[PDB]
Amino acid sequence: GAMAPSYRVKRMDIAKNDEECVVNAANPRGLPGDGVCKAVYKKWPESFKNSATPVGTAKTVMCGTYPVIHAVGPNFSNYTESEGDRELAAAYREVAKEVTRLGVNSVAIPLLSTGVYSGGKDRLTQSLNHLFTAMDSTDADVVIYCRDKEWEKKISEAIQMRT
Ligand SMILES: [Cl-]
Ligand SMILES: [Cl-]
Ligand SMILES: [Cl-]
Repeated sequence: GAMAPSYRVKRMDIAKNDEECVVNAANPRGLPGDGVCKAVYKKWPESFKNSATPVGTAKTVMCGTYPVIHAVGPNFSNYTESEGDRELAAAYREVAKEVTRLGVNSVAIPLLSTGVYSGGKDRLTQSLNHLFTAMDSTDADVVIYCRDKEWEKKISEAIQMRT
């Protein structure tokens, strides 16, 4: 574990992370996709060998020795608010199991279901609170990656509210 497990947020491309493993905002089919998924495919294409996995699950594939945890959040265009909420919480619980099994001291994570899978809603608080529910019992340093300036501020405030 990290000596004093922490949460941090950075506004930059998760493909440039400084952590021991990365979480992909994957699609269920292991396709290159859009947004964060396409950035992950450009940096770690080898990790998309047999990465297909269902909604609400995570599947780890190595790129060399570097673990890529493909986490499949629900697309709120297709799911009801109720069933999507359940599957989004489930994907983060599976990320926490994978981070624990790998023995890493740090992980780079994007907010699942906040981009092309948001169904055109602002899901920062919903997605971040399910991230915390899963990751709070882990001892990895967690570094959340975002791209919007206002979201960086809101994520940073939310981390500070609990310290
Ligand atoms: Cl960047
Ligand atoms: Cl998304
Ligand atoms: Cl963002």
